[PDB]
Amino acid sequence: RDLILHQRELLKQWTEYREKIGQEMEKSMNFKIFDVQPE
Amino acid sequence: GENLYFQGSHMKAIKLTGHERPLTQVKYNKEGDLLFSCSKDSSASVWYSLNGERLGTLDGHTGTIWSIDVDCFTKYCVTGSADYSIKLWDVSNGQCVATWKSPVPVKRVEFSPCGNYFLAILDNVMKNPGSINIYEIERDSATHELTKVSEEPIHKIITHEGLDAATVAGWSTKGKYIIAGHKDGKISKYDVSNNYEYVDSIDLHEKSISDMQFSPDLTYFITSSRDTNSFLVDVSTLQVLKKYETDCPLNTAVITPLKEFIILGGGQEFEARFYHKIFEEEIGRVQGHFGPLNTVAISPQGTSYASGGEDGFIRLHHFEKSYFDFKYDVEKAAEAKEH
Repeated sequence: RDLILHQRELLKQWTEYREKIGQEMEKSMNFKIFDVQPE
Repeated sequence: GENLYFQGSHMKAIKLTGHERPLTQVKYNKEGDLLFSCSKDSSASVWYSLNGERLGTLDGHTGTIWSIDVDCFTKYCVTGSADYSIKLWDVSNGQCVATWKSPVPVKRVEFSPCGNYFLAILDNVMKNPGSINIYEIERDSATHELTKVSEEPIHKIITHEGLDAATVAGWSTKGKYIIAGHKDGKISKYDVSNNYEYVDSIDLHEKSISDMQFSPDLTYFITSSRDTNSFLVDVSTLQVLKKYETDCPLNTAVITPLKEFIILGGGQEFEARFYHKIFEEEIGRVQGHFGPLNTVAISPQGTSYASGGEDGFIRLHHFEKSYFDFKYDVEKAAEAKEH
């Protein structure tokens, strides 16, 4: 079990989780997610 | 002999002295240019985050201030105190402009994302079972200035059947839910639009939840406990995404903007620990306190953080180049394989 492939996989699954929530927040209250306070 | 490093520091810290007593809470405002703090003293402090200079103090309470928040306009801050009161203050001049009374100590206050409401945690004491009270502030549309307050909360969320009393709480995105942490290590969720009705809850920790702080966008959050663990948890389903295991009892935790880290702090009667948020691994330890860390906060731009200790000190940190360049090799591959 390649730690490096395990890491690429955690990164992938994180980005999946965030896009999922991203969709469900757009079609819901029209809100766009971010990781830093926007302006 | 002298300690030498391959690269530049991760951060520079300065020490703020003001409080003669153990810190209870630090908090940045929205633009991240101000830091608010409270401690076991009866006055709170306001600092410039750029150079640590004290702008002024908030005087009026008669005991420990357990908690302090600042609204999104940086017009008012709110404090809750062992003296059985809540106070609203004008930040520009330090004046108390509203007070509410409680029959019990108030352990935590927090504004809703849009500034019109705040919540307050009322401790359980004797036959009082504890509650989360929600107060409304009516604002002038133009100046953001206060126009009306009522003496009563508009809703009291009484400790719910089969939960111990709440210790921490906050608002999810656009104030649609309130998430609460409890003395039995549970978490629960209340639907704001449907009269603050219970939705769901979960076991999570073995001891009392000691802090809970949200992500930049309020869609997930991080908890910490003196059982030495910390959890990342998603608002919408309350599922656990990540667990951070330490050998240290935890008083405080935050999610960093901009970098994918977590900061944890605590201690036994002293160093903040950074973890990678996704890989769940310790990436560093930042020394400087003389006793346990009681509170940590991070600026909303992710360019500094502050920690307050049992020693009475606030340490303010500005992140340097090696911090913003900190990357796993896989993350380096992710970034470069974009453009």
